[PDB]
Amino acid sequence: SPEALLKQKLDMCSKKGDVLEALRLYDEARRNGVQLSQYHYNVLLYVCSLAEAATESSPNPGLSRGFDIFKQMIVDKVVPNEATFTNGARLAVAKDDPEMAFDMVKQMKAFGIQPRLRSYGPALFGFCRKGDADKAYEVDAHMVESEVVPEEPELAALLKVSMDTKNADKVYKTLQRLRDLVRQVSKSTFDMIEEWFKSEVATKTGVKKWDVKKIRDAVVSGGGGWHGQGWLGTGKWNVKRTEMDENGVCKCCKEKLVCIDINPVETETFAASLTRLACEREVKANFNQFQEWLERHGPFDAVIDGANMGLVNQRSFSFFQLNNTVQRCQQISPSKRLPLVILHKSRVATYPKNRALLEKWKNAGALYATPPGSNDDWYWLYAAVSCKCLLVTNDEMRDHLFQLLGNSFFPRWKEKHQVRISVTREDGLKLNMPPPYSIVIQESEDGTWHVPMSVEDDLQTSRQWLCAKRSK
Ligand SMILES: *C1=CC(=O)c2cccc(O)c2C1=O
Ligand SMILES: [Cl-]
Ligand SMILES: [Cl-]
Ligand SMILES: [Mn+2]
Ligand SMILES: [Zn+2]
Repeated sequence: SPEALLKQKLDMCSKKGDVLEALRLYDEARRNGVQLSQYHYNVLLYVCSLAEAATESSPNPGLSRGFDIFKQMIVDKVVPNEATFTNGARLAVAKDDPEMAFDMVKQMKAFGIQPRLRSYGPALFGFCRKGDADKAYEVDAHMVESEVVPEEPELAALLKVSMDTKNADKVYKTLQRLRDLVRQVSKSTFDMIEEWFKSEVATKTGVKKWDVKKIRDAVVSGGGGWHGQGWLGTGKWNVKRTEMDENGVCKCCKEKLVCIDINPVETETFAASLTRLACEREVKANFNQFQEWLERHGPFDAVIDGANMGLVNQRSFSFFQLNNTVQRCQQISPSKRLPLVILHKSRVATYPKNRALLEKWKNAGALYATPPGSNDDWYWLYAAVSCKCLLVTNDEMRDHLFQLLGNSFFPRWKEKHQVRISVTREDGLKLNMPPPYSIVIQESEDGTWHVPMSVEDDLQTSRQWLCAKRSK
């Protein structure tokens, strides 16, 4: 078959990086009357993206024809899959021309195609590299219109280009988007925010007088921890790297950070999504059987990830560590409820009194053994969300399938619900409880900023904050 042969030969072109041959096969296909499909185009886009951008000549046919191929693919009305967007972006990156990259996203839009975050990257990051804030903000407006939500790298580039063009309003807006969407910032973003607050433009942007009641109302309206009404105060910012004490009090300025509530409606929506996700990945009847069991049990004050409590910092499963955690959770329960222990059925062992205790927990309504083949993470997570209670795990809950849970609601929920264990020689096992404040960029009523750095494990490493406070 002619289409199957083209596929065969383009696959070989891809495997060898033979761009001049792929372009001859593409043309030969036009001359032969062979219709290209989604798959054919996706190989061509990949193959074309391997061509270099020409510094010492007019651009090479590889990238030049690649953009013509992308334009023809869209004109044919072939449906893009995830490899189309990825390969389209690789081409844009190779060309290193943000205007042409932005033209690709404009083309998609004009033919009713929803662009992906990675399609915008080459455009946004290209314009930001050139210091062209105006085009960067056009690309940003285009994303907002298309409902593609930026991540930290896009916001960081927007912040940097705003700083470069001395645009204090855009710096302010971008910092609010970082607060809203990212909460805690990477090292590179943290350093960039510090540079902003110490800069001349920051020193010279401000207001001496403002309506304290308009600030008050925006604080109530926003959910807490910010107001969004603009830079306040005047003069130089005193900018220090610092820490919060266990109560959320800044060690530099003594401001008490606030605790931001989670709207119960968001929690309901999240619980429904979690249930849907769990049923897609588990055997539906297994997960449903747990849901039915959970409805008949409780109440619970805590849910334990049994595997994690047994295994964290251990060379093999420690019944001691599991059992010590159960006991300690029961002790902090106001009515001494056993925590709900979630374990794999293969665990539920070798010492008779330990097996007897596991069976006693089960008989007390405080243990569920997840079935053969299951991923027990869905079970303890659904349990803690549904019971609105503490979740005891040292799992960071960020990688692999935890990415399916998103980066807005879930990190906020974790912060309020996750209990982690730590062990010392002097004291043994400790429960580390949720903080009494929210670890998020905060803007106070008087215009003081506290910016938290993102870290892997905030019990291992002491989290650095920026305190930016006007010196007058
Ligand atoms: C925010 C404030 C607070 O006082 C508190 C107390 C106990 C448990 C919490 O999660 C919180 C909180 O998130
Ligand atoms: Cl209660
Ligand atoms: Cl005993
Ligand atoms: Mn697990
Ligand atoms: Zn402070």
